[PDB]
Amino acid sequence: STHFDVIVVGAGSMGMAAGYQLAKQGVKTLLVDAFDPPHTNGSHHGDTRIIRHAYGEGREYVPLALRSQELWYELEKETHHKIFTKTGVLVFGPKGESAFVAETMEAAKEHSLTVDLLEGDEINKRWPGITVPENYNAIFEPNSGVLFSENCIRAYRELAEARGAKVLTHTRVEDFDISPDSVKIETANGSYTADKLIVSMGAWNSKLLSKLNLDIPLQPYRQVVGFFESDESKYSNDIDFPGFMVEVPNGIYYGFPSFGGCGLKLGYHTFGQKIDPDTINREFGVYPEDESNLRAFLEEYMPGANGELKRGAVCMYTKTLDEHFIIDLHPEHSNVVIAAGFSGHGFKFSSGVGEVLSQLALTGKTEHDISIFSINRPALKES
Ligand SMILES: *Cc1cc2c(cc1C)nc1c(=O)[nH]c(=O)nc-1n2C[C@H](O)[C@H](O)[C@H](O)COP(=O)(O)OP(=O)(O)OC[C@H]1O[C@@H](n2cnc3c(N)ncnc32)[C@H](O)[C@@H]1O
Ligand SMILES: [Cl-]
Ligand SMILES: [Cl-]
Repeated sequence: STHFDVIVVGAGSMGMAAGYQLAKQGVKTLLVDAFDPPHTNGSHHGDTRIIRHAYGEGREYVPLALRSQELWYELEKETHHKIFTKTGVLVFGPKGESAFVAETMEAAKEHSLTVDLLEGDEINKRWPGITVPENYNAIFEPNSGVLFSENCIRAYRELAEARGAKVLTHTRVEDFDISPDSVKIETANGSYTADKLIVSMGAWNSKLLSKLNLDIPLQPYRQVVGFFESDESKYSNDIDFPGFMVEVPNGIYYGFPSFGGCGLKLGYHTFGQKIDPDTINREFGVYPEDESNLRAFLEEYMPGANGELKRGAVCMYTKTLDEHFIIDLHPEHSNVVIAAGFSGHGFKFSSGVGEVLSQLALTGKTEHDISIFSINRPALKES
């Protein structure tokens, strides 16, 4: 077993980023993961992830989004792994009927973000492959884009390990023992202690936070994505087809241009199966909704991308009641940091969250404004 300065439980999107930030500073860190990140059992696989700046979930996310983007460019320069591609991100929906589109526009105004505003046929004309009604409007963000999530984690890990961070893989943490001046974790592979603890177990936060005497409503969701054979002359990243997140009458959908002919990737954001991370069925197609919900969108808005299903993936969201993250110190233990409930839209922020967690762990404070992610906020229902 062993003592460390800081122990990160759950070395995924947020945990690995935090580990890199801590290692960068010579802090002796131990990262423990139930698997070997990047892997396919958590919430970070599927190759790609969208990063937006003009934020429809709330203009208050923009600062963290912009910091995260600069950190993603810094990472790109530090590793041989591909990190980011500037595909741009298109957001559209029925004019005057999408709160999501409206807040994106408002967020762009408020932070002076570079965006293109277009409507109806202008959308169809600019991007062959997209067919929306004339009453639809859109906001395009040219400088945001796509992150290669597994590469990001792969890179952060290599860099952190090179700096002395230790990563104990295939080791599930089973319990916590917190004291006024130190922390302790129990695993089948042994116990470990440290001065500070960062808890970032993803979907498992919903099951294991009780071990830290925390009772926070968190619901894991089974969320699938599909890769479809597409008309490359319209949907390839090479011809500038963008990443997208749109709101139509029956929900919100997000997708990616085809990269090297992998096909257009699509996901249905507002619907998923309520599940438990330990019993979830990770095979794509076991629910008729998996493929049908995707094709229903494609046949209507992007017909040339409604070809054979090339690959399907199953992944998880961990939602809070207000769908805002939880990044804060444990209410009763200043030496414990919690990172949870990223509600299906937290990867783009993982670089910035890594920095935030590092600062909270080492100082109990952060230069970032994270009040909207407070663990004590009412809309969370925390006890
Ligand atoms: C699922 C999903 C999510 C998603 C997305 C598409 C899909 C299908 N597209 C996104 C996008 O385009 N843009 C964006 O910003 N986010 C998007 N997301 C959401 C994002 O992927 C998630 O918010 C993010 O991955 C959350 O990160 P977090 O770090 O919370 O989760 P993780 O990466 O799964 O890491 C948790 C790790 O902890 C380990 N673990 C679990 N239990 C234990 C125990 N007991 N002991 C030790 N380790 C444990 C896991 O193994 C995992 O590695
Ligand atoms: Cl995915
Ligand atoms: Cl999530």
